[PDB]
Amino acid sequence: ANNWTDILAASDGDEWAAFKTIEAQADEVRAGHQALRRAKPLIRLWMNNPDGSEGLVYVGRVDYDDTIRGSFPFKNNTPSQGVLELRDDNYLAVWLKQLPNNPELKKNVVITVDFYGGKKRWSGLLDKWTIKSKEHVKYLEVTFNDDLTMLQYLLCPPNPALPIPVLQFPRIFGIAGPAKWAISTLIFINLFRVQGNLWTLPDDPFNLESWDDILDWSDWQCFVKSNSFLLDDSSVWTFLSSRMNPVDSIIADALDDAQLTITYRRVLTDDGETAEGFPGAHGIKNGALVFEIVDNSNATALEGTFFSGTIVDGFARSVLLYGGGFVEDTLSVVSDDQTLQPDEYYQSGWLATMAKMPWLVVRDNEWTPIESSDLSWGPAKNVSVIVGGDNPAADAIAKLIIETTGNLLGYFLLGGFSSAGTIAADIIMPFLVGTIAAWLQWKNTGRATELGWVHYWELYQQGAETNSWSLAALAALRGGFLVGRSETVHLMALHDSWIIPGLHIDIGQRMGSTVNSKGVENIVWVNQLEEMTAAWDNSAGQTMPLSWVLKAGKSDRAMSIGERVARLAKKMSEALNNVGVHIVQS
Amino acid sequence: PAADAIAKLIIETTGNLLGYFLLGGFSSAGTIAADIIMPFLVGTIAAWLQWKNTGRATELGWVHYWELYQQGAETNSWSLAALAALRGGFLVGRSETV
Amino acid sequence: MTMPNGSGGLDPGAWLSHWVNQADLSSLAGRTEDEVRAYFENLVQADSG
Repeated sequence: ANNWTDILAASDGDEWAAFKTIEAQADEVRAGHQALRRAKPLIRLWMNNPDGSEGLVYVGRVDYDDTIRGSFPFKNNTPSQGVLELRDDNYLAVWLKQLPNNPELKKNVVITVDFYGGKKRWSGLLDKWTIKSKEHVKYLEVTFNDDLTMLQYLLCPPNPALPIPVLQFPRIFGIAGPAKWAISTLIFINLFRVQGNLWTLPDDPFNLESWDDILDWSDWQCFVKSNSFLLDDSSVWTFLSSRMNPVDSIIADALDDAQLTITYRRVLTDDGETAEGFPGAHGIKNGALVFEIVDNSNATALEGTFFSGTIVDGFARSVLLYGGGFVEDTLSVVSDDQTLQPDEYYQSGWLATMAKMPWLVVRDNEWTPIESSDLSWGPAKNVSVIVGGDNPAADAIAKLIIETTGNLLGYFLLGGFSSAGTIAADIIMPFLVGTIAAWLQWKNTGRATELGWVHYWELYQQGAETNSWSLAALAALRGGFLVGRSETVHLMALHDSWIIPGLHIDIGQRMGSTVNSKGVENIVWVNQLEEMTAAWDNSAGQTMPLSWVLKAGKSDRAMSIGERVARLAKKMSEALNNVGVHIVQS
Repeated sequence: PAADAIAKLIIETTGNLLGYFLLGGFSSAGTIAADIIMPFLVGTIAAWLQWKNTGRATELGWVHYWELYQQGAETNSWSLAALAALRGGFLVGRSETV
Repeated sequence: MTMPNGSGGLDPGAWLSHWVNQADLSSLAGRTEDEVRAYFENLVQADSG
């Protein structure tokens, strides 16, 4: 804390000298920021232990200058593919090529790309490699899948705590609780099951006093860290249901509705990194993956967050207000905003964006450090949603057999079939399957008010789990209304802007952006960051330095046709699996 | 289907319930029943086949993708040929060279 | 798929509402053949028709 008087005294009463001192300090801080922004990435390949033990084993390092090209995207709750092109004379390229036919090696490889000294990390398993010939010149194009693909291969059986081919009761597994706790708990229960179900599950997995200290978790390749059921600060709850559904498909709707983010970190204990906050966090091996559900948007918080703003008065704080039945949520602006700044904003060397106080607004004008590719807005579509089908609470097959045959036998013993005088008691239940309270229709009053006289009427929505709406009516309706809403998406390319992706702003964290277009110069579009790709090309023909491209917000409308088809195909395949497993045998 | 086919769920459960009723099970809970709850356990008894490929695990190592659910071309045939269904399921995620 | 209210978002009258886990995950290992069989035998005995 060098005061102005102290600086002036050090400069011997010369105001110009003192201000030059201050300017030099500011210049050195700016230079440090620029060096951090322009630092080269650290690409390292690791392998499984050939003897079959735990802990990833260091294979080698690829130099950024020795790459041909690279592309690594970070996406919000979505798996992404990283691409790295090498010359075939490169030693790691040779190692990868010899890997398939090397009998002394395990076939799985992990890439870790570190930006800003490991603060930002892209880690993923090898997907494949290809030997490609450009004009008789051969190069190895290596494709990795980011570490969020493990949630596709993790699936939740109806009873994750019992053997699967023996008895899986009930028909579907349903867990309800605070959103972050329930998502993390589902992931942890499936991790426990797939690691072997060796020990007994306590009531709350994340109540660390319930787990014995003698237990060894070092063989686990994946961990989940979360707070306990009582200590979880998630304002909203969630109901997750599964019948052998993949975990990511189970949790996608809840993550979207609560605006939560899945963060994965591969703990390289060879680099000195440690982990804490989950069972067995002290004995984890090198390269073990850790998952954490975070609230980077802070939209559901009590104090709210920034949903809009203008370039002349900054952001505007709004809080969610829920209407009748909590299906509908609107925004009420905080007229007298008195939220305190985070304590992190008063710490030297801090650069991140706190969820409660977003700060990053990226302005586009005649002199702009970024380029804005496209900003697209689209209104909401359907005022009402219908979700349903059959209601098992009324016409389950067990009821249809037992209760109806008992009622028929009672009617028969009273003599109803001998003469019609007797009054029956529900002997026609099998005739009304799928008709009694089989649907839920909700009209979004806020959406209708926003849309007006001419609007699309209704949409039928089938959930990820086909027979869970009766368990959670409200969750089903909210998941249905997740589909046809107002959508804004903005594409930015940060060429030499002072913004440092990962450091200044992270995935899932709200930021504002402007577009230099007449009529919306003042407006700031506030979206939670959804994608950021770091790409480079070292080719002689076209040479692109390592550059970041951001995509803030998401929109099904402006999504490309190929991506739309792929997403639809994935959802259709998952729904087909769910229906096929819910088929009743003849 | 070998456990909860609709024919079983109707005929066998109706017969068991009628026998329990004639013994007097619903008059007083003393009688011991014989599978009158089969319709309550539809899709839960021996409904799955899980196989872990030990050779694949040995090839891959400590870090690997865990499991995958596979639906056959004929949706009601795994009970007829468990081994064929498991091999057809393992046809999917294998090492590939082209 | 989120319930803005608490546990009141669930439906107590649903078919499988008794089997929805909130924080009692130790009961998952208790869903074996014998316990489920006893529960459903009790229900069938309590059947009214």
